[PDB]
Amino acid sequence: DEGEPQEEMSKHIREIFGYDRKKYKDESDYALRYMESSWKEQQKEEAKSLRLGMQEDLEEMRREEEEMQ
Amino acid sequence: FIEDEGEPQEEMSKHIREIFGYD
Amino acid sequence: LLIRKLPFQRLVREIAQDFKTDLRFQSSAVMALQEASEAYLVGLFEDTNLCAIHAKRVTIMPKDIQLARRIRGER
Amino acid sequence: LLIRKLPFQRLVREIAQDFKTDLRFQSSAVMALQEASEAYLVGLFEDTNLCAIHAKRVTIMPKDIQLARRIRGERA
Amino acid sequence: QGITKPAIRRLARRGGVKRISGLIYEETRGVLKVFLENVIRDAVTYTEHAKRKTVTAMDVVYALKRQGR
Amino acid sequence: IQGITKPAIRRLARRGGVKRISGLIYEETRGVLKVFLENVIRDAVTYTEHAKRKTVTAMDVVYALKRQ
Repeated sequence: DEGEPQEEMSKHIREIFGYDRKKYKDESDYALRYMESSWKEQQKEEAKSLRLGMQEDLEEMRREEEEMQ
Repeated sequence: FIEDEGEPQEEMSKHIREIFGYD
Repeated sequence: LLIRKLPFQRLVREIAQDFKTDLRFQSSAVMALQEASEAYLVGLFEDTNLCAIHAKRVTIMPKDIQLARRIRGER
Repeated sequence: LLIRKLPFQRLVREIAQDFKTDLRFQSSAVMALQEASEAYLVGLFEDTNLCAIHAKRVTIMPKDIQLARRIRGERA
Repeated sequence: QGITKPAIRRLARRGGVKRISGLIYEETRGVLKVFLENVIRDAVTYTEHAKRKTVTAMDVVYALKRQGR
Repeated sequence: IQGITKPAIRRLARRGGVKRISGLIYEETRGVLKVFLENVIRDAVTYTEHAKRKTVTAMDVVYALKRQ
């Protein structure tokens, strides 16, 4: 047989979603702190967000002429 | 006494298109 | 465990009456609710991250979110 | 309609024998199978674009693909 | 108003977001809403079927075979 | 084998509103398609191994299809 007591509700749930005590006991608070970033380091990583996405098309455009001819 | 307005044939792929919804 | 258990409980009684005049909660029911939600959200946050990273970012944003949902197929 | 209908009547019968070896497949049965396939992939090729575009690109890539699935919850 | 804003960062954190923007905070509750009002409109009926007074826990479990993916 | 081809594919994508493509796509597409089918058929198989049908029908397909 086995054990134990319940909480077999609350433990059949966490099952449906794959949740875990995957660091549920190491929760110091960074999150509380620098978790957030300003509208600046937002617009900014919104920029690198760009000029990148551009040339991905292109080393697939420039690697799109060796491989159709 | 008309109409239960309806016509199509192999509209068993009308049903197909609609559980993927398209057009 | 991880979501505030008082204002989780306030918002609940809010909507039940928002459409159904009488009713109440067997409470053993609602236990799950913080539990399902907490997970649902995390269940979303790996995904919403994934975007954030596919968007080649690291600070996550609204866009990423709305996105992952319309994909899971809810909105 | 949109891919010439000879395979996967070929590619189908391939995996069809891969599972319950002598299962045969009825006429008009497999008919249905292609119809779903197309709607599904079109259903996905619209989505996979969305990846590309959130990424602000245009030529879609494996990136977008695998991605779309892990999110649908299809992995992999 | 009406969930716990630092509690959610913790969530993001448990979810592995490494940084966030402030915009996040609203969309979140808002999303939470739509998650909810669904499952309960599903869960309610699971007690109208049994014609129950107050909603039991087992019927939410049923209401739950939804987004499970 | 997966002997199905690219022009079929571009036609598909644009209908999906795809505006452009990469070459990698084309194999990836075949590979995933595979997974789609051998999924659903192993599922559609059963409705006919369950109903004891010899050759597999169309109606059991939609069932395999009601599922994700």
